[PDB]
Amino acid sequence: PQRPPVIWIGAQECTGCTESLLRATHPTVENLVLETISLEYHEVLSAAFGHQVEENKHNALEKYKGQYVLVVDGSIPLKDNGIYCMVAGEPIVDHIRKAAEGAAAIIAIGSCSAWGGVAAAGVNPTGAVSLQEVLPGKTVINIPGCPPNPHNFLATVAHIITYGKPPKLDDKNRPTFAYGRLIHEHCERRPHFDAGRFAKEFGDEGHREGWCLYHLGCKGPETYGNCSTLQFCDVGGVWPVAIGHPCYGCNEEGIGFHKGIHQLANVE
Amino acid sequence: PQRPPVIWIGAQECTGCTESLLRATHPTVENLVLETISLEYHEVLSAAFGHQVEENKHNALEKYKGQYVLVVDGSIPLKDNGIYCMVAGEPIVDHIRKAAEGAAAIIAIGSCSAWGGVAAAGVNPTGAVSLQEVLPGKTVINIPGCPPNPHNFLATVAHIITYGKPPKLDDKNRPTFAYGRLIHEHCERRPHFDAGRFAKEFGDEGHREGWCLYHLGCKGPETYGNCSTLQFCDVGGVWPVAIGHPCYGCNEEGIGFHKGIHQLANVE
Amino acid sequence: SQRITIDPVTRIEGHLRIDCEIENGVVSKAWASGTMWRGMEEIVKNRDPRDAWMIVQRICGVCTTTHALSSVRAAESALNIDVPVNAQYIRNIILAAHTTHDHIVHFYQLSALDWVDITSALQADPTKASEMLKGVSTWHLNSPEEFTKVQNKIKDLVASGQLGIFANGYWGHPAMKLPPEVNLIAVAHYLQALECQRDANRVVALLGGKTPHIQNLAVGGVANPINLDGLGVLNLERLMYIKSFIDKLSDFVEQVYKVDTAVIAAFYPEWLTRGKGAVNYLSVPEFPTDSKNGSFLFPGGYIENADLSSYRPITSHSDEYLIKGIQESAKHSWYKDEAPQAPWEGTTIPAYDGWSDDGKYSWVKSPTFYGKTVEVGPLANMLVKLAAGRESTQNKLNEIVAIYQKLTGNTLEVAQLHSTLGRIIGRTVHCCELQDILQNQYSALITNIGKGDHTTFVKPNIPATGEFKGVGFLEAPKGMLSHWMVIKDGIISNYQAVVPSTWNSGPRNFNDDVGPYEQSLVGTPVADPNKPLEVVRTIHSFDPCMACAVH
Amino acid sequence: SQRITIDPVTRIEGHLRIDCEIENGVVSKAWASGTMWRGMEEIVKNRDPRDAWMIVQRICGVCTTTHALSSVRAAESALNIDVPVNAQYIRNIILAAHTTHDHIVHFYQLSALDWVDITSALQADPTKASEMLKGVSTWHLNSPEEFTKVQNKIKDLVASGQLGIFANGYWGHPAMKLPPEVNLIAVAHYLQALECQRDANRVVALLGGKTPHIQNLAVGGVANPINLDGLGVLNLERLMYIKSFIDKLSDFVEQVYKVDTAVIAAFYPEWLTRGKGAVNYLSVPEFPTDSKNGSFLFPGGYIENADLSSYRPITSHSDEYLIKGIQESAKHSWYKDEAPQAPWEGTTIPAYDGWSDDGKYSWVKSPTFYGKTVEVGPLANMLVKLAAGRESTQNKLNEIVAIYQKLTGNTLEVAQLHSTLGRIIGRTVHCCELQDILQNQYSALITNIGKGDHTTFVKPNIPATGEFKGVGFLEAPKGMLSHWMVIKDGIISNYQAVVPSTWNSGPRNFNDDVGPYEQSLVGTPVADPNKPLEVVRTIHSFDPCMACAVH
Ligand code: SF4
Ligand code: SF4
Ligand code: SF4
Ligand code: SF4
Ligand code: FCO
Ligand code: FCO
Ligand code: F3S
Ligand code: F3S
Ligand SMILES: [Cl-]
Ligand SMILES: [Mg+2]
Ligand SMILES: [Mg+2]
Ligand SMILES: [Mg+2]
Ligand SMILES: [Mg+2]
Ligand code: NI
Repeated sequence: PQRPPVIWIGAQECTGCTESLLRATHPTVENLVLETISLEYHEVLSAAFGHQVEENKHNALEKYKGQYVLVVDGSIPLKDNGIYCMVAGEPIVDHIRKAAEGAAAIIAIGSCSAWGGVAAAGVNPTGAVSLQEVLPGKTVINIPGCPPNPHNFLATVAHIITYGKPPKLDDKNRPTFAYGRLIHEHCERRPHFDAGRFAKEFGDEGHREGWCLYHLGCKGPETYGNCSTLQFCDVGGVWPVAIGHPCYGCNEEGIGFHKGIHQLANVE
Repeated sequence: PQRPPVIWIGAQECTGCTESLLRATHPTVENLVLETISLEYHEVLSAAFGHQVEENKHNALEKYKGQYVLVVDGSIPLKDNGIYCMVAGEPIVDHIRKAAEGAAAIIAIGSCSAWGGVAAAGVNPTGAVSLQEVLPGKTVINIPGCPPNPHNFLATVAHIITYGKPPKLDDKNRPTFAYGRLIHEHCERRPHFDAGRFAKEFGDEGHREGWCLYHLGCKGPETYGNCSTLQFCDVGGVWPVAIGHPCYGCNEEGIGFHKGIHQLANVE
Repeated sequence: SQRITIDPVTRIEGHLRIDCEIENGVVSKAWASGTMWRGMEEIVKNRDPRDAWMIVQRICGVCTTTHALSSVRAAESALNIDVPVNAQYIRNIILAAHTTHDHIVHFYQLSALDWVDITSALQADPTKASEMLKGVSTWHLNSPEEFTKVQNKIKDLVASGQLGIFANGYWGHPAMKLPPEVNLIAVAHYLQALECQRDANRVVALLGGKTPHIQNLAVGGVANPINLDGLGVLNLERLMYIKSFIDKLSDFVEQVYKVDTAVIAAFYPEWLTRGKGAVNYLSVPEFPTDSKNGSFLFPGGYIENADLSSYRPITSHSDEYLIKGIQESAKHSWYKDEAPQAPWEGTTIPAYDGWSDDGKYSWVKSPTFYGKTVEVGPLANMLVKLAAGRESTQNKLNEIVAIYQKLTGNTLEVAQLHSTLGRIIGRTVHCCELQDILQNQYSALITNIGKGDHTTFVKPNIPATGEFKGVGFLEAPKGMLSHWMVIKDGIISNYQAVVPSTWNSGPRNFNDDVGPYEQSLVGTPVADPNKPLEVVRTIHSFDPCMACAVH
Repeated sequence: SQRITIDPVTRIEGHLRIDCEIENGVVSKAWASGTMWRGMEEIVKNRDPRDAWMIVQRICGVCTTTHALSSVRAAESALNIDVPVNAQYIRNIILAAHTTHDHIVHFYQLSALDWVDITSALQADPTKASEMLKGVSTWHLNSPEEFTKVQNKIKDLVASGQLGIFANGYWGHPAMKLPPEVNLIAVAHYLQALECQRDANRVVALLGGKTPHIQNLAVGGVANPINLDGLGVLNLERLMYIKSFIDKLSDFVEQVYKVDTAVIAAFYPEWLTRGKGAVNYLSVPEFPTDSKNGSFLFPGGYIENADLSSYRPITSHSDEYLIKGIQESAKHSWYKDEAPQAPWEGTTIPAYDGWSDDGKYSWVKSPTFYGKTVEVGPLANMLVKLAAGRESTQNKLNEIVAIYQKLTGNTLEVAQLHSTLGRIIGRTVHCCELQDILQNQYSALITNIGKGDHTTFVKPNIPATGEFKGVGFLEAPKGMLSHWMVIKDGIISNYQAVVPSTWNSGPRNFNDDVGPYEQSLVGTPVADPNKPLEVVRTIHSFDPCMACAVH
């Protein structure tokens, strides 16, 4: 029984967005690639290398034209004619634009591909941009986070397969089930915020009672996400704030990698 | 009735040893100078100045020859022929040797006169020495501390007046009632030391329960004194360790002004 | 004779090109090239020292945790902060559990398909496959029934005609030497490895707040709030949960990964005689356990000209001999400043001019230690522990050699460890010894909290004037890592990462001396220059990470 | 011309020589000389920054606390440490209580016998003396019976023939203007002052651990452990004891010291017309109350050419304009390097060559502010508060002027404050306003502890490399104090104290300009050149501290 094809291309990626799949449980990465999809291209896991894997890519783009989901992690560097990422002697922006032509759906997994992320921060040495900026006439589904919970991606792909269309998206093309609400508008430490019960330093008495991390720099008030509800790793209770560290805003353009850890958020 | 005469000379003093008298209660400084003694020379309180106060000194040295207690605070600087302390155009060491000639008893009040103290520390810029070092033929009673509890001095003077001899002294000529025991051998935090209950930093849980200050650098194990029993200021409960800070060893030559605050003491 | 390019090299982290001249069917000369740069050292410049770790952790998501930990250690070095011991235990558990995940995934998901022919596993007899492991392993999932289920998953994938990432692989290549049964065993273990690595990352997550990219560090310690009696913080229930995952790792590591390492050596014994990358090796000590950033559980050192007997121990991350030897050159790299640079004085000025065989051909810099090329990573790490007479490392290597001996009738000497397979063996030994690190540091944490020490963080002060230099060393899964921070007027004025894949993958250096990857390939037999499996076998042994190498 | 020397000047701290040229009974030129040096700046060098405060506190035991607090502020400045607000409250209570004792003792024990003739008190009618204070003071210890007891203590001391420290005083000097009754009032108040100053030091002791020389500070905050529920620490019972002594200070300060200040001015009104030492005045703000070493309860500033209307406010101890203006010269001092030195670059190289009128004649250095001579201390402090429009200061001055006006029928204008009596008035105003500082900061501490803040100490880190600079400012009883610390490779490489009596007592400067003591004496009438009481009156008004001036 045939599985829906997926082409995965890394640009200026750190591989964290692929590594998120190795923590997934529904599906596990082995069930993803054996049962859920046909992963037609992914350089991290591919048996083939070099000329053989460039054959696989060209064969897949032709065989599955109009049918595959294209996934990109990393930012795409446009400075100096694309040379800050060169694969098989050609700029990765050209590989991505070629793959985009035949895509049924296109997903930017992680903050780097969704909005430029850390690679486009500060002075932006390589002129790194988002996948949507490289594909202006295409609808890019953005799954931000550094990396996102892998199921923010997997349940988006499942919605496409099972129901034949993307999940509902916000005005930044982010799936609403994962990004529809501010973290601070669904955070279990909001009672402590409301009461003025704040950690002032790691290890202080408030910190050691699980009080609100706003005055440590928590960016929950200005970051859309599901980190407080879905959390991470499916063990229960695991997200940065629950472990004792403020949200850094890694989901949200202009917050993560721009504002200092301890810089205070604006509150709506 | 006539009162016993006292001549007080300050050498390289900070005046803290005189100022200790303004905290005393038995006697208060007003009862000391009106009832207990005749303070014949003391430049901090003297109505007379200049040539008039030098007349007073000479008249008192003559009138009370063989009768007065000589008291010195501050170290005596020998470097460069005495010029680091000049009073009325003469080195203070000459004033002190002249006054020592007619003294009935001689007292070094404070660590500076007792053993050189802070003024003789480090590189010792002025070649500061103790009162005993400048008067090798005399028995100098040492009342160390920076400054000592004033009653360590006042009860020494009272013993001379009331019983006609000095109090019993140790082998450093310190009165046993005040210096006969290590602070650590009469310290109310010894149970905590014994149990391994230690403050590690100011403001930590152990510190805020009044535990032993050894690991903050307490020098009680190597300092003779009465700071834990007589304490200071006669209000009750007031000495450095009770307030939350280690003993620095200010009584003890080679400890105070030599070892760092947080340097650990040797324990017998 | 001819020139080939392998681009992309797959089953690595990031973007690598390998070029080789082949003469008389053997590689005569090679070029290693990192083909992607981000400028992470420039991105972090001018920021508050406390912010760097969250940014530079994103150098790499495979070796997540490592750049975060090296960054806080660099700031702590510059600022003269002693990390609380509970924060060391937590950092250590994270690094040990992460490294366990990292090595397992390297051996199975990244490397196994260089040595394993999945098509050949379809010909296996599952009962004969199971019979081959009697008295070789005590693992509980080597039954014929397990192997038949795995063989049926291979059968179903092939039947679908959608091989995807298994497509157009090196099936039937003459360098594929495993019997059908051993191929099937390896695929069963590949799938079982995914469960073990998942458990290892659950340890990481419970202390880090997630993984990839932990979020529990600080310059001055950790953000975990220790309170056995606290709701919503790191209490005894949470610690018990961590322990439940630590306990799940050992059996797979000891009874599957360790045994497979011996079995691959037994079937590929010529790979003990090729893939030497260097004659000099470096590792730093790791897992500090005292209140002053020292008392390491694992030792470090420097080996010169493969002489273990005269190696130089390294017992401190403040060792001036280590610090002063490290430089990087960009003569054959796409940066402007070419003379060797000490990293506190490093620049990273891009100067791309395209590929030239004798000019610039990589985004990777060329590191040296007092002017010499050095291999880092598990082979270095293992050889330094053997030089130190570490009994645990001796004993663990001997267990792998005893399985090799049982299967082949032959033994393994230290000379054979300077090789593609020795490198793989050093990685497996590391993974095995890390399970004792985890038990040790869990126990140390429980004991210390029981003595009444809940401290985790020392708030830093950063002088607003003055120039302060710090270096953070870490023994990462791929080898010695260092982050070099200069603070001036309260902000980062220079930041330089010298990463273990930089040492190994870096191009020809200022003296045109050849780095470990390029050296290791000389003499590689290549049966089919269009399908150069043998080259990729040696390169994978180094566990390349090119996001790490280039940053 | 006649030449006199006053050596020693008594009823000061330390060793002072004053020389005067007198022309026709008027001082035409003066020399101030500090005759003792210890080298406390050199003694503290080459130590851990954390150790400095315990050593440099011993610069002076009269102004105990001040150098300790300036030293920790200097280290905190260098290291960029924000002091916990509870540590500020405690530091503030200590400094305000200490300064209360300091001012009371200066007015009574050190200064009153310049203005008061004890032998004249023997002729007083105690009932008339008491009646003179009806509707002038509400003090409860002004009865004829109190005054008779005091008169009898004087009678008994005189009858003994052992006058001791009252011997050879200036009894019957023509500059002694008080009637017998007011002399007797003043002696009664001199004895009553000793009880009030003892209560002020009980405040200091309960937080400092003793006085003289407190022992509760730290670089990073204080060593007091706040725990309302703790045995043996700073609990509510201890705080209540502190408050019991704070509450005992006000009545004497307001109903005795403040009143006697007005009364001395009323009897000596020509001393509103002499003793001007300077036309420029400096004070720093004091009593920080926020979490970032600011939000001072008392304001600071810089007045030039006596123009209050155009003064420059100073609201921060990091004020770059204040920091950059301060220099010291040793042209006329016994040190080697003579050009003006910024204190971070200061030297203190002794070069004693004896007394020269036109050469070197003092161990005190010559401070300037952007090249100008400046008076510091309570006259500066009061004038800056009036220029700031501080209503509390204007109101308190007005209460002294109302008593003066009741006795004389005359008001006081600000021009009359640039004088020996204006300097004494500024000191009294300070002492009165400090009682509200104490109530405010005790209340702040109780409130803050009640909110659950028990924090007192931020542990410093001191980089082991780099060179960095800090300065700690403090408004001391004698005026603006600054300690200047340079740290290099983790130890003190330079330490310079610029102390308020250094500003006022320093000798002629690099431009041979005359500093405040020397300038203040020009014009002083001297009725009897063998007994120059009028010179000592003006010098005492500055509250000389020569251990402070010279260190
Ligand atoms: S989004 Fe984060 S985890 Fe994903 S590629 Fe970018 S840096 Fe790596
Ligand atoms: S500031 Fe952060 S910790 Fe506090 S309630 Fe908002 S999201 Fe939660
Ligand atoms: S012993 Fe201490 S208090 Fe006494 S003169 Fe010396 S420094 Fe001052
Ligand atoms: S070390 Fe100090 S605090 Fe502890 S018992 Fe001894 S004297 Fe007391
Ligand atoms: N391990 C790992 Fe990554 C590389 N190379 C780092 O550091
Ligand atoms: N006040 C005081 Fe002492 C002086 N002068 C200091 O500082
Ligand atoms: S830093 Fe990122 S992972 Fe969630 S908690 Fe904040 S958006
Ligand atoms: S520092 Fe001195 S005052 Fe007593 S407590 Fe120690 S001997
Ligand atoms: Cl706990
Ligand atoms: Mg702290
Ligand atoms: Mg680098
Ligand atoms: Mg500051
Ligand atoms: Mg000075
Ligand atoms: Ni003083």
